[PDB]
Amino acid sequence: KPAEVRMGK
Amino acid sequence: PAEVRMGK
Amino acid sequence: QLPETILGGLAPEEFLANYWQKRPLLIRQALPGFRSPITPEELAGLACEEGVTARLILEKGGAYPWEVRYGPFEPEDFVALPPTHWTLLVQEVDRLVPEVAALLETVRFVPNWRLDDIMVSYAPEGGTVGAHIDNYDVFLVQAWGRRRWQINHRPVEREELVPGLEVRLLAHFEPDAEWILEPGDVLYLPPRIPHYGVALEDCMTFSIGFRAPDQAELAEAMPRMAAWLDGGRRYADPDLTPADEPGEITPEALDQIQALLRALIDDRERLARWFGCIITEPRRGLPPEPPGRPLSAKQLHRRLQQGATLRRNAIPELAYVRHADGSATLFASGEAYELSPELADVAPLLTGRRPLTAETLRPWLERDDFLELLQTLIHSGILSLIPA
Amino acid sequence: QLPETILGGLAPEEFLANYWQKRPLLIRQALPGFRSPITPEELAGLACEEGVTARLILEKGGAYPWEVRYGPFEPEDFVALPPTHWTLLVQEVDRLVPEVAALLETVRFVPNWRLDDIMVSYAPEGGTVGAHIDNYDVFLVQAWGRRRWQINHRPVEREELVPGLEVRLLAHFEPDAEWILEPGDVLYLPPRIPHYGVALEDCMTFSIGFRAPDQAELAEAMPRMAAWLDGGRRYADPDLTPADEPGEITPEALDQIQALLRALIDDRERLARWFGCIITEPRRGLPPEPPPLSAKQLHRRLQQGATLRRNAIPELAYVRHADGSATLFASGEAYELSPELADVAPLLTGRRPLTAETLRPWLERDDFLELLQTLIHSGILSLIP
Ligand SMILES: O=C(O)CNC(=O)C(=O)O
Ligand SMILES: O=C(O)CNC(=O)C(=O)O
Ligand SMILES: [Mn+2]
Ligand SMILES: [Mn+2]
Repeated sequence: KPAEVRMGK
Repeated sequence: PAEVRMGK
Repeated sequence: QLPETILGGLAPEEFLANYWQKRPLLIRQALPGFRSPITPEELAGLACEEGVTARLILEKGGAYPWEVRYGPFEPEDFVALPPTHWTLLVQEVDRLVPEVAALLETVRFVPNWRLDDIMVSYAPEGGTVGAHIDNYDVFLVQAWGRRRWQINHRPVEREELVPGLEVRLLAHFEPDAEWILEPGDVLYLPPRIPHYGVALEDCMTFSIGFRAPDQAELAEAMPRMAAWLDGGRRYADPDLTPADEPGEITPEALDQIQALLRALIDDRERLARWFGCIITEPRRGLPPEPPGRPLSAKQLHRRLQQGATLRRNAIPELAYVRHADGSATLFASGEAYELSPELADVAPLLTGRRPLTAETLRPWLERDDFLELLQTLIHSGILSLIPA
Repeated sequence: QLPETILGGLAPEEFLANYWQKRPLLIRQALPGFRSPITPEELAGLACEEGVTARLILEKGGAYPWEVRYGPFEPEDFVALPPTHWTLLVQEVDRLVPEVAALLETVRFVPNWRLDDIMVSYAPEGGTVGAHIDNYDVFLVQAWGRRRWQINHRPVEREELVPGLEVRLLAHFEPDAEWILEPGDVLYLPPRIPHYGVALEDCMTFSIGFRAPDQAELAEAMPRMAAWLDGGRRYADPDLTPADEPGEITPEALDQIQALLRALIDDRERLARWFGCIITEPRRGLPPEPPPLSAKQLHRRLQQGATLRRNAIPELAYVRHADGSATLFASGEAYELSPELADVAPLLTGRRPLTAETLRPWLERDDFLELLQTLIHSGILSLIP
């Protein structure tokens, strides 16, 4: 479940 | 003040 | 050695019609010859297991009046107890002891998801949790010794509590009714009925608790929705006109936010899966456990054919829903198992009040997908098989 | 030394009518002459600060390709890196540096709650984050060096992804447009436009992010509703008939659950307060910090030539109610404004500077002073001589 780049924490 | 019957 | 239901002479139709969530009811010898399958020693040992929720309440003889001690305990905690005026409570004992779970088979006229658990209490003389109210529907089953129960037939709307106690006690309590229960007789209370139980002897009380969610409890369970969304609709404003006041969250923005939430709630198939999961999910730190290794489809077919029986470990954590297209979803301990419209007729049977034998499973017993379902359910520890 | 708005020569209404959430836009020299108030070295030191969300992505030269090491860091981590093919990312720099918040003053034709933050990146020669998509509306402001931006004008629906990368990077990417941004340039991208930025040299990128909630993220923010409830209505079934198949959650049961949730959503007053709070709430670990003023000295200091500064514009918003009252939102907290002084809400949240001249009307009111005291003590506003 990888998060999008612009997200962060 | 947890409800008595509810437990955790 | 238990009857079909817990209402003795009363019929379910009459009880649900005249009492359920309305009036208290005392039922004498509802459960003839019923003694506790466990003993106070065994109850204490059970309270020492990690992952279990247990409490010791001392009205007096503790560090301070109405002291609460939380488990899991060790045997050293029990020896230091006074000879009188204290109580041991243990939650979800139905999930720890099948003989207690069988007592849950006596209350099936209520849907499974409305059930919470069976709380077992032990108390010597004078032992009590004090006068209090619950939001639970509850059957107070006397299992050993005698207990004096006092109640008040008027429910409590606004509860006036006693400040800083760790246990919820009423500041004022005048009872208009009083009974002394012996092993076998049961006392039903609808929610918010104030009750004060005092053990006359060494006594145990099996409390069959029901619970229904309120708005806050549903709101807090909403995040589980995200499992079935993978994003869903996102708020968008390509037609955004510029910003008289950048600070303002305009009514038009609230409209779309309300529209996005309504879409979640108003999708009945979606709401059905969500609620079914969050309502069957283990409420405390005690989930089920896989046994051994997976019995293959072959062994499962044969073992069941040779006279084996399936047992439901947690009835309160078993439910299902039928959808509009004919498909169904089986809920077990918070997980959702999707059933095709052909295989959907198994959901009532598995979650029902019937025994699961080779006889009752005959039609689907051939189908491979059904065997694969029983595999995964036994694997997750939702069902246990037992030979004869 | 900043334009009144971004967009180059375009007026905001034209931008929002044609490009916003529709198609990309390249604005050459949106900011006529400009450089980062922060240096690459300062950004690096800022990445070491406690509580800051920062990420180091090594395309190559790391343990394995596309390695992602998370902050907070320390100067030790910055010596052992190749001179090429890596990039640093620091979120919420507008919160940390008031000078970067001054850049936030250009995009004020979009509501405050639509803003997330400005994250600043740095990369030496070859450094990149890779080809990817974002659900953000983003203004990519080149602040130093030169970056090669490849994009594709078509928004993507299906996301082809690379397995187990600790990053969201597109498997296939076919660019239809390539550009080379120099300092002052800005590149707007609507949501889900694929882009591949690569540094030609030592460069930084000021990324102004806008975000909007989807159904999952709203559903996950519903627990705050419980805060305004004290329980609320509870499911009851005194009309229950004996259950045939007790395992069934009946349609009648689901009718009531739906009803209970609807009552929660259909109350506009309630929904407004809830949303206004959860949307202004600090998303990541970084909260505001306070310093202690009397109403007397505040009145004096302000009349003596001081100014109030907004530390977090994205975390500042308000809502008008039917009875004329209002609710102000600051960093997750809701302040109820009586209709008498409800008009301070737009002022405190708007474009206009907060000075003695601007605040003259409410300066004599006591409730207004109580509010300013609370906001300054909550870290929402900074008093500046
Ligand atoms: O800073 C970079 O080079 C990459 N940043 C982005 O793609 C972004 O703004 O979402
Ligand atoms: O078991 C006891 O002593 C007290 N327990 C209850 O009143 C209950 O069932 O909630
Ligand atoms: Mn009780
Ligand atoms: Mn991006």
